[PDB]
Amino acid sequence: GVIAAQSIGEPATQMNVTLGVPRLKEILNVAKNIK
DNA sequence: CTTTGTGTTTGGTGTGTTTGGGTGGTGGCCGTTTTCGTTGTTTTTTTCTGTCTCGTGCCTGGAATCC
Repeated sequence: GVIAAQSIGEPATQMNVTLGVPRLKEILNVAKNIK
């Protein structure tokens, strides 16, 4: 679990469809409406 | 067939008169109503008792989203 969390979070440090950090934020903070 | 005009008859009421009686102004007898003295009273004025009110010692007083 820690390994998976790090393997997912580390690539986020290097990054009209919403993509990248705002889209990952929508996904993890499960939103009732999206951009 | 049957309505009104009255023919005739009878009851209600407008006047007049005599009579009488239910009842109207005075009188004088009596216990009623009224006024004075007595008793309770209550509430308004005066009084007896503690918050306000103004001077001290000290020592605290001051940029979106989701739930």
